[PDB]
Amino acid sequence: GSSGSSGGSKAEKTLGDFAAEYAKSNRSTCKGCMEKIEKGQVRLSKKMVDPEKPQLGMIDRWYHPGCFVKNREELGFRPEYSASQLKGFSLLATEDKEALKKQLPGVKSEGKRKGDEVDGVDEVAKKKSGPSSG
Ligand SMILES: [Zn+2]
Repeated sequence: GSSGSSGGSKAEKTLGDFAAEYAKSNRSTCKGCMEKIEKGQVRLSKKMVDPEKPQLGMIDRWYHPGCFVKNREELGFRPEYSASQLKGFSLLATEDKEALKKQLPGVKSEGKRKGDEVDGVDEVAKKKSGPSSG
């Protein structure tokens, strides 16, 4: 016996599958990092079916705002959808809102980048130690 979700939402231009709101309780746990979700800390959910538990079917998971971004592609979040389109965002506080906008700029062509690394640059003999045998 657990209080179920009331069937009666008011939205016209909002995405259902995607919803964001304050973590009412610290019961749920993220799967991207496998870490409990501290109460109060903003959180989001995505309507999808668990591959490990097909019996349940259409379920609702939860992932920290930071995980939602990193796994924005893996989860299946297209650029056509922004943070302002997250059920609840509008309700959230401006301060928090911007926090999500700065993370999910919506449409943007972001590409991977590479830097540099050491090749060797070995020098003449120097003072060092050595392993031991048996
Ligand atoms: Zn997480």
